[PDB]
Amino acid sequence: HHMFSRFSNVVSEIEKKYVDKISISEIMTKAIEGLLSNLDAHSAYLNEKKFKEFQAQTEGEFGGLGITVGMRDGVLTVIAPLEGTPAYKAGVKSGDNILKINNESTLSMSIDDAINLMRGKPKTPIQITIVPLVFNIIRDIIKLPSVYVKKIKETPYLYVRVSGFDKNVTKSVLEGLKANPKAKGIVLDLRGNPGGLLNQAVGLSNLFIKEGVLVSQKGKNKEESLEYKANGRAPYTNLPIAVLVNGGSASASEIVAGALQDHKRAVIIGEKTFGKGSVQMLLPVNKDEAIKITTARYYLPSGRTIQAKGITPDIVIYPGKVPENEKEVTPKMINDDIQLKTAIDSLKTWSIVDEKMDEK
Amino acid sequence: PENENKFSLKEADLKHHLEEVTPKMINDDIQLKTAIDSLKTWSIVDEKMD
Amino acid sequence: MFSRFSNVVSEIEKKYVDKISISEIMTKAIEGLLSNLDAHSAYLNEKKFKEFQAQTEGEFGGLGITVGMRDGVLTVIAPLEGTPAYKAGVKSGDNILKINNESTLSMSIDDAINLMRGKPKTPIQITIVRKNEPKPLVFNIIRDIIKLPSVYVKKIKETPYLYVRVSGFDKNVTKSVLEGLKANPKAKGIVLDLRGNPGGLLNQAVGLSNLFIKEGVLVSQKGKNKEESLEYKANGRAPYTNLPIAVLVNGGSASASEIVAGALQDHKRAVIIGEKTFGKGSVQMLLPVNKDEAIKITTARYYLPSGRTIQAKGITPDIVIYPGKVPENENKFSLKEADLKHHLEQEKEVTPKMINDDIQLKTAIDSLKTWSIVDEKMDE
Repeated sequence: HHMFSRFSNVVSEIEKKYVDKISISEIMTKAIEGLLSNLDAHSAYLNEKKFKEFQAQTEGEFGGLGITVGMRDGVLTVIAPLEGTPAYKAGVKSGDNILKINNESTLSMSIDDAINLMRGKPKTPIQITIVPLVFNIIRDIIKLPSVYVKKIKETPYLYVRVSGFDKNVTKSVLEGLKANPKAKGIVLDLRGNPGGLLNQAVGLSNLFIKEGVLVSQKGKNKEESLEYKANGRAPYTNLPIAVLVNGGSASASEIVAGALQDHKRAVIIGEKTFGKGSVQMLLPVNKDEAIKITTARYYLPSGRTIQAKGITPDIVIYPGKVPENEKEVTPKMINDDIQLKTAIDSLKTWSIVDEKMDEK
Repeated sequence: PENENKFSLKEADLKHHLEEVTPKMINDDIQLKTAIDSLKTWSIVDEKMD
Repeated sequence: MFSRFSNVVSEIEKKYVDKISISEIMTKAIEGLLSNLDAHSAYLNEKKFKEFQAQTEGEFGGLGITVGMRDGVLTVIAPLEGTPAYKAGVKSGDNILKINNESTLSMSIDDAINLMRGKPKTPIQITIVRKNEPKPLVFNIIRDIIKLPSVYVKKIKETPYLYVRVSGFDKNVTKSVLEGLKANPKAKGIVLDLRGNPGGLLNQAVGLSNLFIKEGVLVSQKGKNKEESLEYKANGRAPYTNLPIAVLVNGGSASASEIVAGALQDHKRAVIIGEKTFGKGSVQMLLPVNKDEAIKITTARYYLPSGRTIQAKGITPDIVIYPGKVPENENKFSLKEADLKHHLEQEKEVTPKMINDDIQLKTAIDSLKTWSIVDEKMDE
């Protein structure tokens, strides 16, 4: 049909007068990648690689080598081998310089290339040469700990770290809270957490809130207007919660922090967040490719929007080391994190205030 | 700790994004700031207890 | 014949958070396609096509920054000599991060220049990143009229040679060079300094080259279409055809500055001294596409007389010399015959202090000294 005429005319002029040759398949992918990137800040066309990368971030698995790697000391260096992974089982160690992966030198290549060489299907052979020691290892499915909880030394409180909203967040938190039945408070650390699945943000907040709306969505008029209310089966309604957020906290991390803030269920500590106030949905197009679209705007229980504003925490602090002079969170770790110290001290105050109430 | 040390990225500056005790006294007394932050937590707890 | 565009438009039209007309989608697809096609591309709607000689202004002032994109980010090619940005301390290769308060993360080089243009009496803030610096630098610069003598000619003291500085190809260069050469008829060599010169009008690159090259192609323009490819040949009207020339270029030399440098180099007409240039060598053109709409896309790129391309590669100098001060002003109480027992007795300008701060300039003069010796040997 004769719509899309204004776009087809531009494609014809590019075909006819552009400096290079380029194909229509190259033109149309550029236009599809271009149009999605020009609708919103967060809508995009996911290539076959990037649609699998998204699915890795959702499952908590990626079948790689089992190392955290970076370009520290100007060369590829093993930051840390992950426990139970092939690289840990083979004896690769932190600080080792990755000199060659298979037989290819890693010097002139980017970390984005090294990821592609090291990652792959599980039970596939891979060799790496490091400084030279040579390791022959089979690739395997790596589990990424989306949530881990560890007790804070010499205090009754518990540190709950949620690195990202994977399919395991609400269960890993709930099982971690059950594993510490005598904890008097949790530090929910959502710093640098880019967000994730909406189902887990609602799930994690519903674990703590017994009554009320958790988040609302609007995308067309105000008729669908989906609203998530608490199911009333929240076990941990009274326990003190201190939430850590920063400029890397976005999307699902701000829904949890915003819901706890609006219900005054927790104290928000840190610095103002990224301010993503939209809900993305991806609908697969090809057998291995998908389209990601901004589908709605999410509103906090008070009805206030967070879009482009972010969450202003109840207690602003910014990072730093604590002043001092004359498997657990040790006081040496707290002394390097003024934000973690501030979060623990708010639990100390909360624990005192509720003891003023248990008196007569 | 410093008021910030970041020219960091927010959605407020992305492409196509949908749209007598002064602070000078408190910022030199981390002891005073910690005391105020404890009142901020107290007033939140005694508001949850509605 | 690609249906997957319609599949994407169909899902956008019903799944997007806001309702947008198909017209809005088509503009965002055209604007998006050009954004992923070329870094010099732009979409001109009905207004900006009609208004292509002012940013809705009658004032015309700017900073003096030539903007380009390398390493996938907006980089300063070179600040013009004597412009407010040059005086403010903006340096070549600086990556521009914010303009006023607007981030440049996904901004086109044609959008950035329009933010920099403005009234010649008003402040503007830019935030840039520099390689060895810890934090981004914030520059508060006030716009001004950019016009200033692009060319000056200075005699080099105690040498027959003269220093010709071309700050930019700014409409005045070929005349200002020819007049300076006419004003110094007793010279024997030119140090043609095109360092930090981000280019300008092609008419001055071809014009300045015609003063020195008698015959042959100066530069060629060639694209996909084998017709309409143009090559600019030199006139027989070249005066200074024999005179020694040493050309200085660096990472700030681009566009017309690389055309003149590459043409003189490929014709073995001059010696190129300094360091590898920026590499801007393409010509964009405006194409009317729809009813009073236009698109700006690169239609051809520049090719040297040797057939080499300018775009991603640039000019490699014949003599590579990174900047620095001349090493020693002697450093010895050494022994000679002059101070030996019972020895047999004996029967405006460019100052040496300026040359001793610039080995690049010294290399250019020393390259002319070798030029003049060969011309004495071959004249016998």
